[PDB]
Amino acid sequence: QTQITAQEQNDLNRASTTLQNLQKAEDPNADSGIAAVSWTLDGLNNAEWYENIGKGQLPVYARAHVMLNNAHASPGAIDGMSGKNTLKAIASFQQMNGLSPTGELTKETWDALVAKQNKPAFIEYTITDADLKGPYAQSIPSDYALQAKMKGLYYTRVSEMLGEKFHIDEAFLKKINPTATFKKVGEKIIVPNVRNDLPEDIHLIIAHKGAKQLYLFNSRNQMIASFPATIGSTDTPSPTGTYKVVGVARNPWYSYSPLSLPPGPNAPVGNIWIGLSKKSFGIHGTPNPSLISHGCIRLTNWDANDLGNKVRSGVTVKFLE
Repeated sequence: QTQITAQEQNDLNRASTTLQNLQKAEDPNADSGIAAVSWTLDGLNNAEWYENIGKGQLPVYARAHVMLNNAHASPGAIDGMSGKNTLKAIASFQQMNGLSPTGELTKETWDALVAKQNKPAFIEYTITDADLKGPYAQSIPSDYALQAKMKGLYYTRVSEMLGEKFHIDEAFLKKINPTATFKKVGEKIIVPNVRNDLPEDIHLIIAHKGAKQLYLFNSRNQMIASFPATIGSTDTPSPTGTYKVVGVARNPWYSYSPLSLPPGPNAPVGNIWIGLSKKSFGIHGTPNPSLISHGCIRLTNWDANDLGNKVRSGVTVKFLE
């Protein structure tokens, strides 16, 4: 119930050194890491690498985003903009593919990115009756009492549900669909052509707090998947112990609150147990950005669910500063 074969420890030590090096290789100055044209379906899908791309929100970065997400280096919410999440997702893809994990969006990197892709980055999608029906909720108040009386903390609007469905940021979805009302069945929109299907080889999971990223490795020490992550809380470091994944609970209910050996002096604990407060950690999702720890791990709702399908109860999880 608290075991840890040396192999495990070793396997984790091995992995965390790949990561510590990976971070040493990142280029903080890469244009793809800093925050600051045709946004059609054809323009998006035929975006082209070119010199001096720079920072900002460009069709080229949005094509990269989809392509990363499909190569298991998830960039998070698709944005088309440069920024930190973008940097670490290219870095992850370079590492998994034998190119220097710098995070810079080189041509060499880009060319490889497109080569793992047979499919177009974006596709045409038809808003349906199921989409318009929800169930929805008119608001999610922030007070827990108010939230508590609802039937469910549903999605609040149609474009919210569809953005989480195609891993795209909501404003970005609207930007690239400027005539969409999201109130008509049969409406046609442009969406990410995303399917991140992870391997069944998930062996160990590292939450790397410095990089703000969750990394997945297999038994051959190859890093096979990555996600942006907000790990624990600021102002307290992350747990130094090692944990195993016990269960996947989907659509959970939240809870808020403000052998057997006899006793004696020769028991394995002796005759007294001063009990310390227990902590309870999970890898979980996030709600709408407007809404909102030490050792909780926060991903986007769709990344945690992609993880939730493939991970087997048993894999070992560690933190790394």
